[PDB]
Amino acid sequence: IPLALPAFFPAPDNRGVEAPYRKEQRLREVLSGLGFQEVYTYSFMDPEDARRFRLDPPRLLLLNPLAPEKAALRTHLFPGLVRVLKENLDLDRPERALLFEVGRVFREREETHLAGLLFGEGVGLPWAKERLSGYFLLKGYLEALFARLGLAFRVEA
Amino acid sequence: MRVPFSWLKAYVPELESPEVLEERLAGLGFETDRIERVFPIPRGVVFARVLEAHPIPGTRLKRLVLDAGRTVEVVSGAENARKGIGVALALPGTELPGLGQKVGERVIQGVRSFGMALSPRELGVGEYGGGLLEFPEDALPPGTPLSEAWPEEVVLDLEVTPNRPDALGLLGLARDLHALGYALVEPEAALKAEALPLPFALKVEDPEGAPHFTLGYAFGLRVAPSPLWMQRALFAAGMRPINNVVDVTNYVMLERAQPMHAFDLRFVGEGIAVRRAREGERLKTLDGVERTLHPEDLVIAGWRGEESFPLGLAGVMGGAESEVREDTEAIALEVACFDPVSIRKTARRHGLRTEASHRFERGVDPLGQVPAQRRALSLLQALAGARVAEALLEAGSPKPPEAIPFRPEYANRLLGTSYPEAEQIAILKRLGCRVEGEGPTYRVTPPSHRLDLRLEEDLVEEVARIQGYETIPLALPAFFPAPDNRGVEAPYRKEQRLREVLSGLGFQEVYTYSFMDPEDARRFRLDPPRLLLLNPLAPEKAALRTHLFPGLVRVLKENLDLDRPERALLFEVGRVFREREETHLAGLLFGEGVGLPWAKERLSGYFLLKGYLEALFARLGLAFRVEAQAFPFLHPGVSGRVLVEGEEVGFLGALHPEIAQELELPPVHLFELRLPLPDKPLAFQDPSRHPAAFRDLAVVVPAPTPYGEVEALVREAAGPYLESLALFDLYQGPPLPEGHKSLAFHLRFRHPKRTLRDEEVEEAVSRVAEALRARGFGLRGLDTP
Amino acid sequence: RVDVSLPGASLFSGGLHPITLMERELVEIFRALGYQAVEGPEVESEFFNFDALNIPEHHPARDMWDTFWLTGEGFRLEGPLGEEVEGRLLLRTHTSPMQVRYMVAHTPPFRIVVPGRVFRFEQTDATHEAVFHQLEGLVVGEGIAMAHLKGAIYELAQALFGPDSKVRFQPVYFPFVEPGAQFAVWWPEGGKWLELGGAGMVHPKVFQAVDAYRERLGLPPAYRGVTGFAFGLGVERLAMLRYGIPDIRYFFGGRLKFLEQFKGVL
Amino acid sequence: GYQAVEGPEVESEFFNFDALNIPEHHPARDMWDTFWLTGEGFRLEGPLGEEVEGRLLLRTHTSPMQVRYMVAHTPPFRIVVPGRVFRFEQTDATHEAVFHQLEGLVVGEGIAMAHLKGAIYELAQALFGPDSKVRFQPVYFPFVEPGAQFAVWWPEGGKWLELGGAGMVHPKVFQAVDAYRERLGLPPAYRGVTGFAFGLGVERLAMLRYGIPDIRYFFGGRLKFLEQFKGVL
Ligand SMILES: COc1ccc(C[C@H](N)C(=O)N[C@H]2[C@@H](O)[C@H](n3cnc4c(N(C)C)ncnc43)O[C@@H]2CO)cc1
Ligand SMILES: N[C@@H](Cc1ccccc1)C(=O)O
Ligand SMILES: N[C@@H](Cc1ccccc1)C(=O)O
Repeated sequence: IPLALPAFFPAPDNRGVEAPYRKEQRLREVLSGLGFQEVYTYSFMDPEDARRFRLDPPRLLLLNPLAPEKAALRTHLFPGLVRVLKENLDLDRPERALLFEVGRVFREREETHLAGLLFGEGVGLPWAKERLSGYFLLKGYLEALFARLGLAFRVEA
Repeated sequence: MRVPFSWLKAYVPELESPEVLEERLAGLGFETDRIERVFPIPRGVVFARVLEAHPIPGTRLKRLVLDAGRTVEVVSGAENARKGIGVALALPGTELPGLGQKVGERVIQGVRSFGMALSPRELGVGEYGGGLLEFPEDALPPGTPLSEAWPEEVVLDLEVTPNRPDALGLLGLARDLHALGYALVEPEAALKAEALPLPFALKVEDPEGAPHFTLGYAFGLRVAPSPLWMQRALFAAGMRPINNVVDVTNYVMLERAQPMHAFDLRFVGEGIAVRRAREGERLKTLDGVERTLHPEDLVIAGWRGEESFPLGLAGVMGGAESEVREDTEAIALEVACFDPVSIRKTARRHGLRTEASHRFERGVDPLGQVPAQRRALSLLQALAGARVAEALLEAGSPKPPEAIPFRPEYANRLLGTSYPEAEQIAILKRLGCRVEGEGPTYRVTPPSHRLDLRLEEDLVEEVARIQGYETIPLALPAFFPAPDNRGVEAPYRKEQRLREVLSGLGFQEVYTYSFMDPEDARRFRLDPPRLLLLNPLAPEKAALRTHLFPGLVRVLKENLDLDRPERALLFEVGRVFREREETHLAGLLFGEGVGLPWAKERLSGYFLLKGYLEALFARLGLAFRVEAQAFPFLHPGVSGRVLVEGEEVGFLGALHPEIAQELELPPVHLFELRLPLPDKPLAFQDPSRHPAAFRDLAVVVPAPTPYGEVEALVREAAGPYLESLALFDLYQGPPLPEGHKSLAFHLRFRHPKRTLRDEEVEEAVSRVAEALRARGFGLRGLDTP
Repeated sequence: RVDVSLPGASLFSGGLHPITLMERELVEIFRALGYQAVEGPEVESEFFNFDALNIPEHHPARDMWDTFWLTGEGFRLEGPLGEEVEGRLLLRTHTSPMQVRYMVAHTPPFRIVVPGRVFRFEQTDATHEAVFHQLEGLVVGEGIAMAHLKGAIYELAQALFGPDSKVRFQPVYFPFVEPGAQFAVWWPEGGKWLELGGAGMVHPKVFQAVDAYRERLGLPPAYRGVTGFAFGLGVERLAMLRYGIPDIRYFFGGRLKFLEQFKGVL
Repeated sequence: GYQAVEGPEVESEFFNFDALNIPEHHPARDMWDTFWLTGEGFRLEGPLGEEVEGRLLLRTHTSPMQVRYMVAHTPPFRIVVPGRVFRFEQTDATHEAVFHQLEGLVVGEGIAMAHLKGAIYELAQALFGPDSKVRFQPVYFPFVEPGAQFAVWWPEGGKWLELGGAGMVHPKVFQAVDAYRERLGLPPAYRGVTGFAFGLGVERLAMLRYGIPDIRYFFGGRLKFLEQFKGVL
């Protein structure tokens, strides 16, 4: 069978159909550069964590899970992140960490989520003492992200 | 060039309208920049006959006695006002495009001026207002509204590209439209010539300058105003009518892209000589300008005995003297083909741009002179009652154009069309090509007027434009690219990502001119720019920038004057020049810093910028570090070079205070690197699961010693199991050996497989403690509870 | 003295996950060939995951995918046109169901590539995962032939492994294609034949399912006079061979010491 | 299918003009107001790194890259070369001495004008939507024949925008390319191929697309201006 390449003008409604996918990809890249480290965590969740992390119970369950720990479909993204922060603090001792993860969450309807995690001493001169850390550090970064995305940002109580 | 619809319509009688004409011409390759309706002439303006002109005593005005149906009187100060001509009479009550205030009966120097005679400017047909419009005395029945013989006209501003010099003549344009299918009407130069010798000779002393030169002879001339139709035509094309002979030479020029000039024989002598000009030779051109000729200027001269003199600047402009006027009885008609380059240089040299130079610079039909003579002489015979000799004086013999190979099959292949052969061949004939052979490859020889038709490709374009570019289908090509085209986009992609990472990291991109002020080489203290502009836009932009940061500091300044940014983190990627063209990346930091706005503490200056850069490289996955080194434009105290993957590529530091001073600016921090940055392969390091060893200890060192040496010394000695190594504290003070400091170092060791025993660490740490002293440093950090 | 070689403010430096990197490169390669990337949902109905792809139930062919079935009301799964759909929910066992969703929502000719997370009930070891990624390919239109599928993969190989690279096609079975095929690429450095994925000419029944769902939805048929090819390749297997990663479990592991290693490759 | 490659801003008359069928003292060379340069010590390298000679200048367009690429590679291929260009002109509201262009070059057997029209058509669709359309009219360029200018229909503005020029690579360009090749030891590679090229102005397009009134801002440096595009990334 010979090798060949097809040539054709795509039907009109195929125009810009890649917009959505491109949009999210840039978000990852901006985040990646801004300072956030990308993480990939399983879509599975421990039904128990609905209690632990204090969340509404998962809506979808597995009639044949790999184990009770992975018997439901994650409802949030942050829980998985807190977990990886933990197991990261046990294998190696990161003095800090700025993570992020984009993933599909399930609840009434499947939706895409972006979650981030901050932790540690903070930012500043290592040999010095002062530090930029905690809430406002993370809020700063987010303000940047949105200034960069060109979107209005603010956090109310 | 201006294209008067009704004039063009004389060659292409079937033209639909100015609008359809603009469409036709657009598809032929001629874009119109404007369509304009031009001669609105009110009912009040009638044709009048000047029965007599009486000078009013004590003034420089004349009382004109006009026959405008009934006799009327008008006062005029125009020097051309005189008995025996026809004029444009604006009767009392007429509203003219200019004055805005009606024309009326008015008393001037003792006489009742019943309206006024008009100049081209007052009637609105031309810019000239220095005299009255001059018409043939019998042009019309006295009192006839002028509009009846001078309708409004529509004129297109046509763009005529350099490749279509033939299109610089209305008949040229007509040929293209003819190719589209319009009937073409070529004027028939009907001559009633007479066989007799020309009372002068021709001597072309410079055949390179004048490859073809002809002279026509017309005598028995009755110099007078051109017919109304010709004046309307000339005015619409932007030219001012002078008299029938001169006008005929301008009309034919515009008709067939062939400049020509009638020389009054009175000044010719025994003959005309086309020769180079003798340096110092003077010549008063017909524009009234008194000039002096250069030896490179081709000239049209005459001679009388041992005298030789300039009559005109060849192919550019004729002289003031031999120029045709009312007492001229006979002339020598110059119709030639001059050397483009020659006319080009001359025209520039004397700052002249004429309808003639323009055409000769673009090119003229190498074999169009004789037919052009016929046309002009024919017209001269009809409009000036001229007698014409059947012979012409001719020098030069251009060879006809050669045949071009043409394959209908290739035309369709090149275009991606499928025009049947018969249509292709017919198109070429409509345009005046000779087509021979049976196919598949024909012999097509173009008309001498088409200088742009030499290759088979030129011929395919003829088919394409006449069939119409819109009839060419749309398609997309499919093919496997040749092997060496693989990944050729890598470089470009690499730099683009760098911009995006930077853009996201926080740096704001800026674009600054590649030009630089030669002066700044001094100001910003840099080696002088190597490349300069032999024709800069201004002395400020006379050289090619050698660095990128200077431009950045400048924009920081002008930014601080228009708006008052309390800070700013910029960056710019651009081409710098010096010994070789190279790509540079430069950044700029300035302002209070980063932190809580409502608070007080701040992260700013050098280390802030160094932090960001460390990030950038951590993100790029490349080794980074800045060692000490001074740079004229930096601060001896805050200055160092940049090392990427252990390779110098630029600098980093605070701008020189002094430099900041001459430019009146706060402390500015910045860096500049050379792209592309080094590339480090991925040698994936599998992380060991076994726990790692945690150990601390400070180091005592002199205030000078760079953090560099210490880190490297400590590291290289740490052994092949040293995982981490970071600085967490600096003291330098009491109670330390005055003139020294301490460096807090967090350390970690790990092992691929097996775990590490306190013995391997406590022992390997020693291999560093004593080598730390062999250099002249101690370990203040000892015994920590 | 102002030590310039001293550590600066510890601003954070981010990075992208190795699968994101691999997926990106794969998408870039196919974009250059005219393919556009669209994603699908991870929770699918049996209809799109199986039935529409000619994989009926109690079918010995349905065993080629170890499915994770789901339970729970309140969840509203939307179809290609936002319409709510029904059927036994599951975690897609491949990206293929997106071929169907796209075709009912658009019209030929077109070129798509659909990346995405997929799930299969399996024991997670060194070279096996229950949760991995695939990249689908779908090109439909008049006169689209297998010569084009081979051409596509050939360009994929060249872009991925250089000019000394080559691809091989062997017949293999898939309910959604016919002719069916598995393709392998020649990786010069490793001097080995790597098996990348499967492909074939869209099966006649797939087009029928598509147009049937269309009419049942009011749209007119759009696939009766067209043909097409489809392919699907595993992302991890490729990412591993390309970034020299030994254990496939790391991807979802979360070790920063691991992820951080790809800040370089962006 | 196009791949992006860049060229140098400082070029020799040979690549900028002569190789592109634009001889000196040519009335056609006036379509570009050139910035000539001076100074020794500067070493301009050719397509194969070799040092080249000739009167230096600032490229008046990106077109010279068409030539550099063709001598360094072999057909068939598709390239697009973006880049900063310079022309001696008075900088106003819609004119600049320093702007940007994007070249296009596709060469190979059987490459026809139908493909050039197809390319621009896709450009328009991608840029202005399905209600978009392109128009081609003959125009002159020494490096192409047939020659052409193309305009696109911008629905929102309801106007015909003139974007750039294009055509089938001129027979003399291929000859210059292969001549330089042999003079360099490489074998001819363009005798049995055809191709199309196009060039379009970036600023004009950026302006119409981001609603920018003054072209001088691009090089102006006003943060209040640049900052306005953080959104569009
Ligand atoms: C030297 O070789 C030439 C010169 C001119 C031409 C062009 C044109 N056929 C033609 O009308 N040739 C010449 C001239 O005939 C005409 N003309 C225009 N105005 C005047 C004038 N005054 C205003 C006082 N006096 C004498 N001639 C005048 O302007 C044209 C421009 O030179 C061709 C060859
Ligand atoms: N979905 C198939 C891959 C494939 C896609 C498309 C066509 C053929 C094969 C699998 O899981 O193996
Ligand atoms: N270089 C041409 C544009 C162009 C490129 C390629 C082909 C045709 C035209 C210009 O400056 O206008």
